[PDB]
This record gives sequence, structure tokens and C-alpha cells, in this order.
Amino acid sequence: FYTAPSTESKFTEVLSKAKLQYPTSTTVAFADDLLDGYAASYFYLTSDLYMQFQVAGSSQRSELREMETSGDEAAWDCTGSTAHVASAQIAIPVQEDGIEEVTILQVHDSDVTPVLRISWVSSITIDGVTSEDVVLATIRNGIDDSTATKTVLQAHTTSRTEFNINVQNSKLSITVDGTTELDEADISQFDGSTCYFKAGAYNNNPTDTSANARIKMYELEWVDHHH
Ligand SMILES: O=C(O)[C@H]1O[C@@H](O[C@H]2[C@H](O)[C@H](O)[C@H](O[C@H]3[C@H](O)[C@H](O)[C@H](O)O[C@@H]3C(=O)O)O[C@@H]2C(=O)O)[C@@H](O)[C@@H](O)[C@@H]1O
Ligand SMILES: O=C(O)C1=C[C@H](O)[C@H](O)[C@H](O[C@H]2[C@H](O)[C@H](O)[C@H](O[C@H]3[C@H](O)[C@H](O)[C@H](O)O[C@@H]3C(=O)O)O[C@@H]2C(=O)O)O1
Repeated sequence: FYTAPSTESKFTEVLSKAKLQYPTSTTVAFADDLLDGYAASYFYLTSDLYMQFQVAGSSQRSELREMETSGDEAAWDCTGSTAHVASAQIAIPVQEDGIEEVTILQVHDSDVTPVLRISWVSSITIDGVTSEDVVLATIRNGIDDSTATKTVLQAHTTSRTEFNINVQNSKLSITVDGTTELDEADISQFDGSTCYFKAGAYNNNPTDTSANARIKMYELEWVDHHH
């Protein structure tokens, strides 16, 4: 009894350029499946026209993974000189009790390293300073370095919020509601890697594994200009 996001043509672009993974990295719907009305409890269109992702469990996800219009998986040079852009209007609801971090957008390499995660967090301590109920950027310092550089981007609100990621020329910038909150962070540690965008709900370190993380996107688009 779920309405498909494909019924809203504002999503045709991203669904044409995506595959849906749930609840692990396994694909449940490729782009043609998504365009042909795919819908489930973890991926459906709400009555006010958001594409809503929901998932329970530690490190479980309901997430779109960037594809090319041609059908190829996106695998763009992470530090290449063309603009690689993702843009989303995201409403982050107040999360269920026991949900402690939800990653909503990513840049991920073609192996096992997330270049960037943008996540909501209940509480985070960065260089000894604790922030509550914030949206964060986490950039991994290297493929062989588990540490990351973390930057608070926004106090959490339930209101629809525009997030833009621009990855270009070995730098990465994030704007939030039009304001630059991470300005040309260096991601040269990903030279020689290939990359792709992800978007949805990726549930990190919950303290209640039955609770659902839930994220809604009113608009979502992404572009990889091949050079
Ligand atoms: O506040 C810190 O910077 C904190 O980060 C700790 O390492 C983190 C790392 O920064 C990052 O958040 C990582 O995120 C995971 C993700 O949660 C998921 O589980 C998957 O593994 O991909 C991501 C990844 O591998 O980058 O999780 C790390 C963690 O320990 O939870 C430490 O560096 C710590 O010293 C520091 O205080
Ligand atoms: O999403 C993350 O940030 C995350 C952090 C962990 O450290 C891992 O890096 C994990 O990476 C995922 C990644 O998100 C993709 O889902 C990826 O999917 C590929 C898998 O090979 C699948 O088997 C599929 O066949 O192709 C997928 C693809 O490239 O699109 O899998 C990794 C992973 O699970 O290690 O998540």
C-alpha cells in the first residue's frame, strides 16, 4: 500500500541515475525498477510529496547510490577538475528514541571508504567540544587513516533544508540553505580514487536496534560530468 516516488516527475532524474540499496549494500531496485513504480515500507512517497527513507538496525541503510544516465555506475575521479554536484532538499524529522546518528548524504569511493558523510547526530564531541542535535560533515583523512575531520554545519531543524555538495579540483564544499558551511576542504587524499554520491537514511550507532531512522527528501539531483 505504498505510493512510488516515481509518480512524482521531480524524481525522474535521480531515479534514472540511481539504484536503491536496503538494508545493507545489496541492491533492491535499479533505475528502471525505481522508474517503474518501486515502493516499499523503507522507500515511498509521502502524501505531501517527499521521498521518504526508513530503516532500523545498526549500520543499516535505505539509500540511493549514484548511477549514470547511460546505466553505468558512477565512478568519477574523486579529485577531478569537472564539477560533481549533489543537491537535495531534506527534511530531517525528530528521530525516534534510540536513533543517535543518521547519515543523509555521502561521497563514497569505489571501495570501502566514505569521503564525506553528512549526518544528523544527537551528540558529537569534536576536539573536546560537545555539540547537541546538529548536522555534521565527516571527511575521512585517508583510505589508510580511520580518523576524520568533522565540522558542524547546522543546528538541527525539522524544516526542509537545502544541501549542496560540490566536489571539484580536489576540494569539496557544502552549502546549507544557500550558506557555505564547509568551504573547499581538501580531499586530495582521494587522488587516484573514483567516487559516487549516495543519499537516503544510513543509521549509525543506534542504541535501540528496532527503532527506525527516517529521512525525507523533497528534491534530489546529482550530476557527474564525464571528462
Ligand atoms: O569525533 C571524532 O572525530 C571521533 O571519530 C572516530 O572515528 C570515527 C570516524 O571519524 C568516522 O565517524 C567513522 O564513521 C564510519 C561510519 O560510522 C560507519 O560505521 C562506517 O564505518 O564508515 C565510516 C568510516 O569508516 O569512516 O566512525 C569512526 C568511529 O570510531 O566511530 C575516532 O577517530 C575518534 O578518535 C574521534 O573522537
Ligand atoms: O556508506 C558508508 O559510508 C559505509 C561505510 C562503511 O565503512 C563501508 O564503506 C560501507 O560502504 C559501502 C558503500 O556504501 C556501498 O554500499 C558499497 O556498495 C557496493 C557493494 O560492492 C555492493 O556489493 C554492490 O554490489 O556494489 C555496490 C556499489 O559500489 O554501488 O558497499 C560498501 C560496503 O558495504 O563495504 O558503508
